[PDB]
Amino acid sequence: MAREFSLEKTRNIGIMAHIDAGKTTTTERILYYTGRIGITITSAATTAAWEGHRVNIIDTPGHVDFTVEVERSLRVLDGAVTVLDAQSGVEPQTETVWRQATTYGVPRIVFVNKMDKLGANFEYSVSTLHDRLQANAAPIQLPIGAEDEFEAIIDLVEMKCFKYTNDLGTEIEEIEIPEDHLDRAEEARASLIEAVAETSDELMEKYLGDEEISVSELKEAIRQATTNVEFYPVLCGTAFKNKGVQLMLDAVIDYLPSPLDVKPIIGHRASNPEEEVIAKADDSAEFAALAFKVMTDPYVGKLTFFRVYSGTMTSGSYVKNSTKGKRERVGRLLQMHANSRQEIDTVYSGDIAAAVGLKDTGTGDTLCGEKNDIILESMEFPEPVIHLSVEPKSKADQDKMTQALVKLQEEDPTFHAHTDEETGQVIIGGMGELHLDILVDRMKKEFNVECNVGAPMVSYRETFKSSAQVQGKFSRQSGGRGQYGDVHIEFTPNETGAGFEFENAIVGGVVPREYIPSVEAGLKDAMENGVLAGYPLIDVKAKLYDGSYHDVDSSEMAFKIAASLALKEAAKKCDPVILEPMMKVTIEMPEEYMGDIMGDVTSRRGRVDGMEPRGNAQVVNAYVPLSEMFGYATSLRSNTQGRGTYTMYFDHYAEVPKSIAEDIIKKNKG
Amino acid sequence: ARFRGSNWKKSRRLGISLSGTGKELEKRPYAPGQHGPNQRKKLSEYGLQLREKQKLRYLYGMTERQFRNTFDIAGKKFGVHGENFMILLASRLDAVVYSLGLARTRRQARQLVNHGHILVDGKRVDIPSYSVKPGQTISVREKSQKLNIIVESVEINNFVPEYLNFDADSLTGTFVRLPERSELPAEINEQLIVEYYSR
RNA sequence: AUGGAGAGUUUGAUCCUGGCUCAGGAUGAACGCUGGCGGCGUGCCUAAUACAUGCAAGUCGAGCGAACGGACGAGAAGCUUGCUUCUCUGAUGUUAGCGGCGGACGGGUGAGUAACACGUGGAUAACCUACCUAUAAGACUGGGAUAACUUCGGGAAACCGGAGCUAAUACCGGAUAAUAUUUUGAACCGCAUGGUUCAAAAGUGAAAGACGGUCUUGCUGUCACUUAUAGAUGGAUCCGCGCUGCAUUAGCUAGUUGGUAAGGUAACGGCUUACCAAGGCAACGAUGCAUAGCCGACCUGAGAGGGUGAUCGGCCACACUGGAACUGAGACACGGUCCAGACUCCUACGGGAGGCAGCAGUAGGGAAUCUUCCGCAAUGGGCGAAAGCCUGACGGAGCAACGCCGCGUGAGUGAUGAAGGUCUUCGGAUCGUAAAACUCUGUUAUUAGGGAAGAACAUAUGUGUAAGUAACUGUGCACAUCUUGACGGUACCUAAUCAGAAAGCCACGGCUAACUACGUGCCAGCAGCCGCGGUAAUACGUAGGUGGCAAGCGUUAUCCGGAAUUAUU
Ligand SMILES: CC(=O)O[C@H]1C[C@@]2(C)[C@@H](C[C@@H](O)[C@H]3[C@@]4(C)CC[C@@H](O)[C@@H](C)[C@@H]4CC[C@@]32C)/C1=C(\CCC=C1CCCC1)C(=O)O
Ligand SMILES: Nc1nc2c(ncn2[C@@H]2O[C@H](COP(=O)(O)OP(=O)(O)O)[C@@H](O)[C@H]2O)c(=O)[nH]1
Ligand SMILES: [Mg+2]
Ligand SMILES: [Mg+2]
Ligand SMILES: [Mg+2]
Repeated sequence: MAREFSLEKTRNIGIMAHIDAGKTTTTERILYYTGRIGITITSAATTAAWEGHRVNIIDTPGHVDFTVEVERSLRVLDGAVTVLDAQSGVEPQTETVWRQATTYGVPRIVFVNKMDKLGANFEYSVSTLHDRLQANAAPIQLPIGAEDEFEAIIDLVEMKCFKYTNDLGTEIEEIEIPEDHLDRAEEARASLIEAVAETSDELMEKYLGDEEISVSELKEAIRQATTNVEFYPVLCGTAFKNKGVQLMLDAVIDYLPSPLDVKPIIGHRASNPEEEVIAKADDSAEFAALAFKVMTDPYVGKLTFFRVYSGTMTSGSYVKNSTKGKRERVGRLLQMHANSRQEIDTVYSGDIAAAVGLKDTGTGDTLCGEKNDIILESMEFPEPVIHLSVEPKSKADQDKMTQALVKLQEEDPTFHAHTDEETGQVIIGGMGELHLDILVDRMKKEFNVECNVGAPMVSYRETFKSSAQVQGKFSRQSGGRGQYGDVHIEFTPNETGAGFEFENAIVGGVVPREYIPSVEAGLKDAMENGVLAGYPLIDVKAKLYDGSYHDVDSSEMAFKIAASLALKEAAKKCDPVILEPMMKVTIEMPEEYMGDIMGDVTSRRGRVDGMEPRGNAQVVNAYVPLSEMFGYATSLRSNTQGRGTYTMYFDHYAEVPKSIAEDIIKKNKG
Repeated sequence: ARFRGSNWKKSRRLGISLSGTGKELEKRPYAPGQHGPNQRKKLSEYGLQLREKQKLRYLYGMTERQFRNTFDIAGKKFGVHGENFMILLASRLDAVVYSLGLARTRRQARQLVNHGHILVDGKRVDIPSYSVKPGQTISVREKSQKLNIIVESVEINNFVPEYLNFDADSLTGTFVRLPERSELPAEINEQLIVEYYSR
């Protein structure tokens, strides 16, 4: 009938932070407080009510291995609460999530958790916000007490102190600020006002006039700056001991935006990709929503969690999957609460819900009205950083393995699986060692496909280092009509990357013009098979300069065999060598780790091509063997405290060292 | 009508003036298409049977499925299969209207009946496929009694077959009896069509 | 007479033999490309796989007691004569409970079954049958309980246990009463057993009240009740014949075949059990193995035949797997009970609950098959005297070109053969009356009005008339009057506006309807079969043109045909 909460009262927020910062604890406390006048997290997004406002909460993982979840949640979320450990402030994964939120233009409020922990330092945490992140963040509260002494929070906007008498989170005393901390509170309020004025010109003039800022005016200025993503309010508390959670929820209501306050969304028509459609938060508009999560619930079946941007949609109706270009029957609509799931007949713009019954709808898909044909902007996820050759222990489960891989790829955009033609192995790519390990265990148990993983095999190549004239003669004339072929070919090392080059220096028709293409084909076929270790021969110039032919016996196959024999003799005489792929690796990291990165590069048998500043970090360019690049992400993260990132692409082939080439030859022989 | 293609090209293909005027065959009596002119190939027997069937079908402006169904029911009627098929084709409301002369063209009569300007026994009939029977009357809708197209067509005193008795003053025709082969067009060899549908 | 077409391919060429392939019809179809509408149908063929969630079987107060509510309307004045209690009377009603009936129907599925399972034709002198209808005789006289309810106790719950009290159309004793049962006399009759009817004795078997009328110290109307007899309905058994592959399945059988006796069942019978004998089946295919629900029908064929067993109807079988009984007229019982087993869920660990092959839906499998809809208004069913309540049967909406059928995507004049694409002997040819322009129409679409039938009714109310009564109510019937529609303001009709929204698919070497150009060059590719592609390809890819169809067109799979290629014809 009528939506229980308006667009102005709806709040979509995500909790994000470094590992173990307290995301889950904060989410649990939020749900507990919202659900009072057995909290679980299996639901992708939880719906609650706070002070007449609907709040959708998505709790995110911290590990860089699971950055896909953060990406896909920030895509559909409106605001974020960034939790910081009080003792350490901003950490590497704090930086990563902050950068993702900045890329998606999501307003954020910082929450300094773990104030009760030994070493807690609110000032240090704020300073880390300023330095590590380069963020215009200012406190809107001050903690009275640190560690076990932490007992009160001074709201600076209204200069009011709250005292917590117990860890139960109840019986909070609203009192006036103590005199000893009054001066510090006033200084903090002045700093906050200056920080907001740096973004607001009118407030800047009002403050320069020395007039007293109204509470409402200051709150409006903070809301404007936050929603513009120019200011970051910083709060403090301890979710474990129930201090500051109510204030954090109040700040969420006051400063984080609504589906109206957020910037609009742009999409493309299916038939008119160039056409641009703006999907504003309007119930009366056509229905367009983005499916951001897909899971399976053992009781209701497949759940498709989607966020509605524009329009409305009622359960028991038909929608269009524009991305797939098909029709979907929305049979049931569910919303997950702290303790139970509730069936809801309608979903309006700016709501996160779950559809039951959708088939062939994946994350990032658009669900639009049947008549409409809009397609919202999808999500771009990082490319794999680690690759492993996987293989089932029992070949009888290979089909199960393929199906499991497909399902896992559908469930997780960042996990990829592909077959390598040259080596034939199935390679799994992921965001990190932890990601791939979790996926392997999941395949072993959930799908009952036991698999073993290893370093992927590297496809090598061969080449001729020395030139030589050679002759191939194949003469089987034992009886009747026989088989004759003769060639004299000069093999020369071609310039690397130039490929195979066949030259026809035949004079006088010694080799009939009919058979020359056969000679070239024989050379190509014989070079495909390796002459030293079975790997393809490349970058060679073969000049057919002389030969013989018997008119009755000579034939295409005979000439191809002669060319192959010539190639064999040339391999004997030209000292072939083994080449290996060399990757152009670009490593970006803070300058303080440049020495470690370059040392690791040279230890990987690569060479440092150069260095150059970029933004506030450094970039190192190097060439490393693909074989030696195995497991590079883990080493890079250990060297850079998780702050380093890299890319690698094929660059060229280079000669393998003596010992490595001998080992490869021995392995291929036996 | 359902077929909206070049009736002149169809007439040129089939070697018959589907309209009956002959305008199509007057200038270029050869087949359409790039190879139309200088065409001298000879048709096989199957080709001849197909051409005869297509001649009749495009003459009466029917689709293949309905044409086949009409052929089946005509075969189920007592008598000569080809003659019965031809008389049944004539007994269609389109054919009866065209013969009465309420329109100059068969397609025009089809559009008239489709848009409902005709009434049989004083009742509307929108389906050109309607099969008229002896003892019935075809009239015109009062709101359309003074249509320019119908009045202009009635002005031209076209021949009215013996099996129809028409009064232009009232725009009222009567289907007196079933047609005969002589009354029906002689440019069609119904035996070829019978053999075509035999195989 | 109502009915029957062939073609390619073995060769240097030939005739014959012979297989292979194609042209046809069909589908619960799927896929590819495409896609306007309406009507009527059809839509898990796979996993008889497992199932969340909602619903799919109740009804009767005119059988029964008890409880909720307590109208109309009893008493004091708090001086608030409009609000007050219990000391009353207490109506229309409602319900937890006992009791009756229903739940064995309706609906789902095809696992099992090679069998009197099914079809067809018979037989039962070997049978059972609630509710329904008709006739005859009755419905008398007594009794003890127990649900409900109250109280205590035990359990998480399910539910139990103890004590106290209370009804009946619940139960029980007794009287009277049989064609029922025994015995002795008969008469007639049939098909062995026997069947029919007439006598005389012995033993024994029932029941109830409810709501009304009247002249109310006694008769009577409707429903309900018991017994006997018939009818009707439903069920059961037996038998002839028909009904599938394999012999690289030839022997099978010991309660087996028969008899005597007993038990058992509605009923005959080795149905079962004791004793006597050694029988019984089988090349006319026993036994075994494999497969299968059967049929009306459906597809195909000129026919003879061949193939199939969706939808709809009949019959059979089954209800997580296996066994068993109780209740009941009827079950060895889909949404009942008990046990065992496998599997879900709750538990306080002692114990409990459950079974979508009902309607939606979920997961899974799959090439693939629908929405967790509206309504009992029509038909039908259960209870009731009836009003009425229940009914995922059913009646209707939603989804799907899945099929068939119907109508569209314009109609007329239009040479001036416009422009442009393609080819070209550079003359021109073709797309082409096609286009443009003019004229018209509104199927259809849009907007606004009018708006069916499906509705019979039942019940209620007046009037009569038939049986019976002393009379009356009532009963049946006849004629009358108000009231009942989810679909749905849907179909359809009327008026106005615009050719404006509405054409794609395959093929063009022969079979086989339809040929040119360019690109490629035994590559890329095509192909149903013969084959096509190595530089001037009607066979590949594109283009123009053409052919066949058209909201469909092709591909694939399967069956019959062509195949006289299992030949009875
Ligand atoms: C916020 C939240 O609850 O994150 C959860 C959800 C989470 C992100 C999970 C990590 C991982 O299993 C994830 C992947 C990518 C795994 C591969 C695929 O199975 C996909 C479908 C899958 C999707 C999400 C998932 C299930 C979480 C998580 C980390 C758990 C902790 C640790 C693991 C080892 C170190 C300690 C967390 O609690 O932070
Ligand atoms: N001392 C302290 N520990 C806390 C606080 N909040 C959370 N923790 C603990 O820190 C850990 C973080 O756990 P969790 O909430 O799962 O964090 P996440 O990894 O960010 O999701 C847990 O051991 C919490 O008990 C806090 O305010 N103080
Ligand atoms: Mg967590
Ligand atoms: Mg079976
Ligand atoms: Mg039952």
